[PDB]
Amino acid sequence: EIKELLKLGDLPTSGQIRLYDGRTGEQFERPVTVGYMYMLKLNHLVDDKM
Amino acid sequence: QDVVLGLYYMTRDCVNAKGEGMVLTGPKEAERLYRSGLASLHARVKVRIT
Amino acid sequence: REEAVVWDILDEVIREHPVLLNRAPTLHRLGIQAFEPVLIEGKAIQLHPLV
Amino acid sequence: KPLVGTGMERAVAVDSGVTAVAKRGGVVQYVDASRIVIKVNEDEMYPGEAGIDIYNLTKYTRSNQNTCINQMPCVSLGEPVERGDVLADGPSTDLGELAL
Amino acid sequence: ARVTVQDAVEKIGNRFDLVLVAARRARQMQVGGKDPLVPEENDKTTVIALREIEEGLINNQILDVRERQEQQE
Amino acid sequence: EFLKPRLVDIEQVSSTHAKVTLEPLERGFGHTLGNALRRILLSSMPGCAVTEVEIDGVLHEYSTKEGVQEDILEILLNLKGLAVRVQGKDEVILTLNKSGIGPVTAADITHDGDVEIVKPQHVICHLTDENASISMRIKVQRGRGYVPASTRIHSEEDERPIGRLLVDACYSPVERIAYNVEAARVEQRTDLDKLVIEMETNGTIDPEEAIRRAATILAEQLEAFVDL
Amino acid sequence: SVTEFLKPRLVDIEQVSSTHAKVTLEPLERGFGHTLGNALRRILLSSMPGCAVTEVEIDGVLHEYSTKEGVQEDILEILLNLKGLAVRVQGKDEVILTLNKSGIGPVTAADITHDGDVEIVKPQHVICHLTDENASISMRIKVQRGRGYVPASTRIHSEEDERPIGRLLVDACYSPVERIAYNVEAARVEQRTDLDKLVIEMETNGTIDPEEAIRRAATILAEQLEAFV
Repeated sequence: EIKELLKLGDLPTSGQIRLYDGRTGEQFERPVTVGYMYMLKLNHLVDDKM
Repeated sequence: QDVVLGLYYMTRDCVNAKGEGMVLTGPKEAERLYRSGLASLHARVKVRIT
Repeated sequence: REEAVVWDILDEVIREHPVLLNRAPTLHRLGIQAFEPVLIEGKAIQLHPLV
Repeated sequence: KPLVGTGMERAVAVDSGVTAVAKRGGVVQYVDASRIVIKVNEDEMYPGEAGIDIYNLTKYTRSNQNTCINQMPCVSLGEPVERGDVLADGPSTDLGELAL
Repeated sequence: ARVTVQDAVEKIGNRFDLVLVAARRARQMQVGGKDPLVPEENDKTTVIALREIEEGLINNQILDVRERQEQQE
Repeated sequence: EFLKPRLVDIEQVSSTHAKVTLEPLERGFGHTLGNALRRILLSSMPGCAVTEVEIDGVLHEYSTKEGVQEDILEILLNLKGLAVRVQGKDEVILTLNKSGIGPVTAADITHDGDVEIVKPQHVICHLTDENASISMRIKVQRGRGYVPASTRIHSEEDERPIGRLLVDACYSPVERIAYNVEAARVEQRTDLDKLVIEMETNGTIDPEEAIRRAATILAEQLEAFVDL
Repeated sequence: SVTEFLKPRLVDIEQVSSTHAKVTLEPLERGFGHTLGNALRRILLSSMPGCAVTEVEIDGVLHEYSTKEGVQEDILEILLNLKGLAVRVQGKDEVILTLNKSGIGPVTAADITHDGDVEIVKPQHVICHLTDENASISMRIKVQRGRGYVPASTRIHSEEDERPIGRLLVDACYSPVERIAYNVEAARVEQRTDLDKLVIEMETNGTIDPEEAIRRAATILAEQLEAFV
């Protein structure tokens, strides 16, 4: 079902894209995984720990 | 972990990559070929090493 | 007040002065090592990856 | 909101209390970052005691872990609302979904 | 500049006598005058002690000798 | 004996983003200049983002001015995302005044000649009462990069009145850059390339002017390697 | 205050012997370390006008998988040794050279004919070793002025004719440089800290020293940009 949904979008089936390095501008070998992951902050903050 | 992966990837060999079996005159221009992008990072090659 | 002379003073009093880093459940005698400091922005101790 | 949830956000955020679940479905008369004033539909009202509903939101105040508990009106003026429905986003609620 | 003390240990076989000799010499430099015997690169007295040790021109023998000499003087 | 590129066109595909084109290039300078210009253009461009905001009847950036359906803080963010162009001075004080039910577009700001708003559909806040009114003074200035309020807040000791809310500056017009090198077309000769840049924008900076200022910056930097 | 950057103040030029130089610049604006490092790296390493050996034809060799007695090296090893040779050429565009020599003992670069304008940089170099009275070496080496790095990638069949048997090909390395590897390390001004410090480290085969190496690279790129500004 995920493959089918991606393919509804215009995105590659494997879910892996080619990416270009920001510094040297030359391609990466071996396409990598991108996507949107839902991330969280945690109340363990450096300025309350230091 | 990251470095051992980087090495295990940097020192290996697939069968038919770019620059297969062309002779090189030393580690310096080995690096120079890989950086210019005329030979995949790992294709087997005869080099003069000292 | 942190007037801008103390930072040069502090560089000179750090230059060659080891400090001991420790990690909480210390087990074997590598649980305490020394390092020379290098002043950083931010608020996190940076640690070489081979340690 | 989280792109990829498990549907339980609705129940959690509605029944956690942080939001202001409207009681008698009506038509929103007045929105304002402090309070929300709802007109009640007619057939959902008592003979006397007629009036209208008022929800006093709770603006920036203190939690027990020092994070800032807060509420924001999500419905815009002149808009139907039905019984058992959200009006105010609490802390970490997006349109009545648990968005941490 | 100093990173490893291995040469110092090579010229003082103990690696603890290293600590003792070096500290004694460093006090000589820091408390009572006695300019170093190596061109200091603004390294501190501690590194200068370990460095003179690496030059093989300080060890417990020389320290005892020169202390006795000056004290007679 | 190399060749030198030019600006063969500046295709304005929309109001925000365009597509400049360079031609011709040598084998390799495609990627070289492409990456160099991308990196410059993202880093260093003069913007005009808002810096200080002062609503008339608000003490600090956490209260709720009566009559408007958004916290002063959310109004303040919606300002932080404003897009405006100034020409003469390095700083200006725009003024907003509004009263009555209805939205508050950005176009309601007074339109001083040296200031050009660039998106009159941009919404700051919604008023939600007949006789409710807001009025604010918004200080907008030039800049470069990203400058948080926590830095400027230690940049001047002379007292600041209680009431000047400080937004974070975002002095940067470009938003997304990409480039493709592809097959060129020149006099009976292959092995020349064409670089195609593509730059999203707030709308403030012309594409040609952007690419030209980036080239200028990089030439100024290289004026130090060429001499040793 | 808006078009007013920093420019590298101190310029170390600390050099190991005569080709392994090491340059440090600081401070560069936050994020020019990599842009200049990469620009000069790619330019120096892919496009630098140079002069190098291209093809070689031995007197009595028809193919790589052959040999010639007296020579303790092989065809392959001498082809490497001739990659390593480093020639500079005056106003000649391309030029052929001859390398006749016999005698029991090594053959060095100085044994090459000099041919007027063409100049060698390491008369001390080594090509092959001979050990037999009657054995000799007779190759027609060929140098050409080029603009990059050219392997022998599929060229025995590229040319639309058959080149005569004996045309051994050599991977041409035109550009002078042999190694460039920038780095980036945090440098600080009396207030800021997030700045950059470039450390170029570079060797050249000998025809020209690191200085004119970097100067020419900067000049090439400066002209390509002179187009716009």
